[PDB]
Amino acid sequence: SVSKANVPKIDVSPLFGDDQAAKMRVAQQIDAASRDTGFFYAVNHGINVQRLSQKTKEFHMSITPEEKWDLAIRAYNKEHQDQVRAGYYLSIPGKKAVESFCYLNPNFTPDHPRIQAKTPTHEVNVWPDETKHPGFQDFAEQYYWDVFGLSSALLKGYALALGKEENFFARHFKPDDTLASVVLIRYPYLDPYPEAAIKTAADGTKLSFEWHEDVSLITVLYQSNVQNLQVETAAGYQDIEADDTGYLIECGSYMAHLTNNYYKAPIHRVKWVNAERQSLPFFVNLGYDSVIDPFDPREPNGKSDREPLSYGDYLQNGLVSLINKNGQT
Ligand SMILES: CC(C)[C@@H](NC(=O)[C@H](CS)NC(=O)CCC[C@H](N)C(=O)O)C(=O)O
Ligand SMILES: [Fe+3]
Repeated sequence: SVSKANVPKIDVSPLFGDDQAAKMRVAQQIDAASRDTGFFYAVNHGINVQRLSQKTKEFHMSITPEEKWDLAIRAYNKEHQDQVRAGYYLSIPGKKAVESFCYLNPNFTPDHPRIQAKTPTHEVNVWPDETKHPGFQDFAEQYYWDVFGLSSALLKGYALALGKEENFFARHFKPDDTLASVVLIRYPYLDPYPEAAIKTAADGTKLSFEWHEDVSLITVLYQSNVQNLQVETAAGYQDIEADDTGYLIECGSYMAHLTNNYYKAPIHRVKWVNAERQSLPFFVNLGYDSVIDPFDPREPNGKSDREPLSYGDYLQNGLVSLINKNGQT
């Protein structure tokens, strides 16, 4: 028997406005969700997610094998030693069904001081040929800033929920330095679906991606309408309902660190489902040198002995560890 998680729908539209009490009522809902199973759906978010899905499908369904090698990250193409994060992540027919394309802050150019300094986790995005993929780069860059805007407002809700002033997180989330990323993931329909691409959980469930916590402050996720996610609870894994009109929001492990686990990073996994679908996360990451002072809203004095953690080190370590534990995607 598999139960179903309570995933509240939260109208986040007040977070874009100037009605402070309405913002507090959104914040209370974020607090309640974050203290329960974590996840909530942000609704009334203002982003055209139908166009996001359409433009993403057009890219996934038209990119050629040649273009995939030309854009491939270093894990697939030794010529591309600078691509640890950004680029194409290839499928392996018979072995690995998922494939994806990751891009970073469009302001990371050769002019940017973090690129000049060669700081880890900063890379210049790679893109397919414009004439072969008309409008794709422009769509993808616009989307980065659209979802940046939503995420900034969500971060105001999380700050208010934790008893802070509304810019407590968002002040560290800036277009000039954010390490945030978009990933356009394709999960294919395959007939036959190769068993080598399916993992078996300890509890017997067939999975496409094993349990993990997110490497993020928060994660702002669109998925097409195919149920697949499960969240761990003390009584076992519970199904998260799909909703292709909203964004599924959760805390990542940086939030758990800074709140002394008051808002935990929910453990979750991806069930195997033989269906063509999309998983389009935006990982809300701060800047490389961003440090948030930890606190514990359970203590009267709010004091935490947890050490302040630099975001860039957290991200570097976290992305490597996730690959080591859950496989190169
Ligand atoms: C759980 C979903 C969000 C999705 N999984 C994922 O996105 C998984 C787990 S959160 N995330 C990752 O692999 C980290 C990608 C980091 C990215 N290359 C970057 O450099 O920033 C899936 O559908 O498999
Ligand atoms: Fe995740």
